[PDB]
Amino acid sequence: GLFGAIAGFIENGWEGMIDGWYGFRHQNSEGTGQAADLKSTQAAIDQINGKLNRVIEKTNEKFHQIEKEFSEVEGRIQDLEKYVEDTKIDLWSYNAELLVALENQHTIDLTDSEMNKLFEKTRRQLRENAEEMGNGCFKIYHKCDNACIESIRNGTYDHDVYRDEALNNRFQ
Amino acid sequence: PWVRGLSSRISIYWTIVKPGDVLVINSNGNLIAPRGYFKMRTGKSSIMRSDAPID
Ligand SMILES: *[C@@H]1O[C@H](CO)[C@@H](O[C@@H]2O[C@H](CO)[C@@H](O[C@@H]3O[C@H](CO)[C@@H](O)[C@H](O)[C@@H]3O)[C@H](O)[C@H]2NC(C)=O)[C@H](O)[C@H]1NC(C)=O
Ligand SMILES: *[C@@H]1O[C@H](CO)[C@@H](O[C@@H]2O[C@H](CO)[C@@H](O)[C@H](O)[C@H]2NC(C)=O)[C@H](O)[C@H]1NC(C)=O
Repeated sequence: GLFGAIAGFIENGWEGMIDGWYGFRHQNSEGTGQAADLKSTQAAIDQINGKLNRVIEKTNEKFHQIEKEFSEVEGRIQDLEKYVEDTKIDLWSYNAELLVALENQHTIDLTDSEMNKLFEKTRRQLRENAEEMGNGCFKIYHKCDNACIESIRNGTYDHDVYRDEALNNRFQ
Repeated sequence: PWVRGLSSRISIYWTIVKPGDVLVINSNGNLIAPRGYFKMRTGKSSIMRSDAPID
């Protein structure tokens, strides 16, 4: 979309992430695993919720509606009755087809933002100890265990502890 | 044209009487008198032309 993470710099999507909408996949000294990031999978679902809910309540309740089908030819009063309704109809149909088209474009772009948002949340945590490869993947520049991967994902990473370890791997 | 034996017709009219107004019927032939009045509520009631069974 606009932000160009999804269907963009992130090649494609994980058909085998089944506990969330956004997340991480590691390869470290201890092996290979994956986790959903919840906070973001919530805020993306929480707007769509509101949005849907907003689109819905709304139901035309009035008032002794005029006759709409006709069993004679009557010329003018009828000719108007039909054209009043015929016209109304075309309006709502447009009114509708715009809404869905609008909403979606946005639903699509907000879900895109949420990804790029989670990309930049990570980047800032790993202050100096990694570098963006551009396929939505970092290359951390130190040794990091399952306990350190899971420490990144739950907000509690400590750039300074693996700082010195990080810079030697990058530059020398 | 012939319909149920007859080729005569009746033509049906209405008249609303407001509260405080007065009806006065006057004729010298061919009247189909009313017998009284229907009450006139007014609210969300209406009619539809269906053929689907009520359930
Ligand atoms: C003026 O002419 C009209 C016809 O153009 C006459 O109306 C016709 O009246 C005759 C005589 O009663 C009707 O015959 C009937 O036929 C039905 C058929 O189903 C039958 O049930 C009866 O046994 C009866 O014989 C006929 O229906 C009717 N024609 C039309 C087209 O409505 C009328 O009588 C004439 N009036 C005068 C004052 O001359
Ligand atoms: C978030 O998850 C981390 C990563 O596993 C948790 O790490 C524990 O943290 C304490 C010190 O804060 C240590 O005793 C252990 O290294 C970890 N324990 C276990 C069982 O893994 C931690 O619970 C969470 N972070 C914070 C700051 O509470």
